[PDB]
Amino acid sequence: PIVQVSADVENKKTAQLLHADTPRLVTWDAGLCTSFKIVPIVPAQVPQDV
Amino acid sequence: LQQTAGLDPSLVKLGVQICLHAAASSSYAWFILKTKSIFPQNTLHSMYESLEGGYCPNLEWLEPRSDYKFMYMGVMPLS
Amino acid sequence: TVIQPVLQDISVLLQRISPLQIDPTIISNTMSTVSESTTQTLSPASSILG
Amino acid sequence: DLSDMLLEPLLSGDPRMTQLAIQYQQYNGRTFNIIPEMPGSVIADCVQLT
Repeated sequence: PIVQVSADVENKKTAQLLHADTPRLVTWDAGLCTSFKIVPIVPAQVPQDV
Repeated sequence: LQQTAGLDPSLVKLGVQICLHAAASSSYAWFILKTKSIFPQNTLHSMYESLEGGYCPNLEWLEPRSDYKFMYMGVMPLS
Repeated sequence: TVIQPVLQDISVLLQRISPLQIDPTIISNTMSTVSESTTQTLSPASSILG
Repeated sequence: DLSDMLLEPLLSGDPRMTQLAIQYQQYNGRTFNIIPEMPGSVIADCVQLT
């Protein structure tokens, strides 16, 4: 039996069973907690004649 | 040795280079003595830096260890 | 000899007009078996795949 | 930040009616089921909120 399946080359599934990737949960942000910005579209009329 | 043990000619060329350098020095014997460890230090002592696989025998040291009694078990896949 | 060409041509026409696509890799994915030749006995999955 | 398989056992086949269960059955015909009651999920709630 041992000359059957027992072998060194390991596929992905057995690797996952033995070693699964660990997700990275804790992450920190030091900036501003925002996702919307205000952008100019047309430059202001300056200087003007009035 | 190259013709009898099937050595790689590339390594034999390096050995010949070492011999020639030894000859071109002030003292052949002194040079050989001072440089005797290039091949070990560069192949045996720096081997398997990144390992992929293979087999390693499973041996057991029985008691009394004074008796030097070892028994063979089998192979363990490497990692 | 007379009847063969029409059958063959109609078969090609259907093959070139139907939206169906035949992908044998679906069977391999569903089996999801990692075959290796060093087996005196054959597993049913390898047998059916062969 | 994952590299290995995720959801792949479920990507085999049709995902529109997925469910998780397991069972085993004795010789005399008695069967035992286990249906894990799905807990909550912050990601699903948050994506529905957005």
